[PDB]
Amino acid sequence: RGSHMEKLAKNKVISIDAGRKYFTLNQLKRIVDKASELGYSDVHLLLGNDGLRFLLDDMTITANGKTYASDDVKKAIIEGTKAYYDDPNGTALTQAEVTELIEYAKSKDIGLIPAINSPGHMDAMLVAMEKLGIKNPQAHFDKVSKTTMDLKNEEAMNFVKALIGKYMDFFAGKTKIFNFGTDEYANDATSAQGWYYLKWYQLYGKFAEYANTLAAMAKERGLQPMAFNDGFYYEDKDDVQFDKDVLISYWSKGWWGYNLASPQYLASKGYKFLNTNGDWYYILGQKPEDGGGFLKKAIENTGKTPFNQLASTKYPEVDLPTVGSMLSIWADRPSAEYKEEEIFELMTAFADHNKDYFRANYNALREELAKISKESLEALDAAKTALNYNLNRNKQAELDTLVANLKAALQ
Ligand SMILES: CC(=O)N[C@H]1/C(=N/OC(=O)Nc2ccccc2)O[C@H](CO)[C@@H](O)[C@@H]1O
Repeated sequence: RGSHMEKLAKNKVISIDAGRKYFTLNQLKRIVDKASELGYSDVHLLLGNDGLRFLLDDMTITANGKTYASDDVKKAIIEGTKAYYDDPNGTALTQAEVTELIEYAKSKDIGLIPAINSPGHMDAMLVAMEKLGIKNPQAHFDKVSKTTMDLKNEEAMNFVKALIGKYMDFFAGKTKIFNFGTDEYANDATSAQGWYYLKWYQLYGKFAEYANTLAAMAKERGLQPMAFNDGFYYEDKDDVQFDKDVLISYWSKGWWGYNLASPQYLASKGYKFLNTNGDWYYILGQKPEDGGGFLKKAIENTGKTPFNQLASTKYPEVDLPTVGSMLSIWADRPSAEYKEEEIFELMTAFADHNKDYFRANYNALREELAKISKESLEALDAAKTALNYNLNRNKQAELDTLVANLKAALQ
């Protein structure tokens, strides 16, 4: 049970699935603002998750000894993403929009953590590849996957690695972490038994090297690699080795015949966790009747599930090292309406149940600071000096008073 300092140093992350579904820059700014207000440290933004919803200004890709022109890559990606879900609200964020988003979050002490999913959840990239002349990028098992790249297809792999590298190059120097996903390999084509299928066809070693290369690409570009736990040391076996520097976003140990590594086992291999507990999931539009991650359950679970409790473990009987925790908003059915206040209420309850971990609200202090002769310059200083930047969410009134004193002095 940490000191105030340890508690505040942990990441508090709100995750938004803008891979499946379009979110405007304004919508994401409002999320950033609300995250800042409630005391979160980061917004985790999925840009590639099924749909690919982010184009750089220059999308020229070099791979397979060949060159794929920027205009063609954009067109193919737009077609890929539209084939997955032609969202009426928009298709993809631009490079200027994400740059502005990052610079807005930074002004509020909020990090951005981008996620570009592969080799699963990459519907949009698969079709984009077909459009660029890359035949059969899809995994084939019980049927031809719509979500997952064939690991035997070197043409497709090289392209995707080049694509992901250009994304990484953009986020280099702008964000600390890059999440490359790897959750649910070929779920759609194996009845959600993808890992078993990879092991069956002796392609799991091939998955690992793919995962290890993305990890290496991230580190080389000065980005801390992150990935979902699913495909790491599946079934607690270690004949296939994984990069030990990946931050594991741990969400679940899986279900009958989806026998993921335990958090105990990954901690024994040296891993650090971002606690992305499935208990906190909310899928837009999910009703109580539907079961699963509906709003009332997620809200209840921010109460029942301790901040540090990794899925499948009881806290504190099992106490594993985490850098923080992440509450996740998903868009499984992307035509469900995004209701801002649902997300806000859920964000609020997670903060309200963990006040020791969340910062106080510094938006009014910032607003006041940017408003700035005699012994009245002496006063403005003594108020400036009395500012405390270390206050948690339990101490908002204390902060309000310090801000009130500084307002007084500036008048
Ligand atoms: C890492 C993660 O949360 N992956 C998927 C996800 N996986 O949740 C599962 O429980 N998936 C699952 C179901 C059956 C067998 C194996 C995995 O949940 C979110 C909400 O449904 C989806 O948006 C995600 O894409």
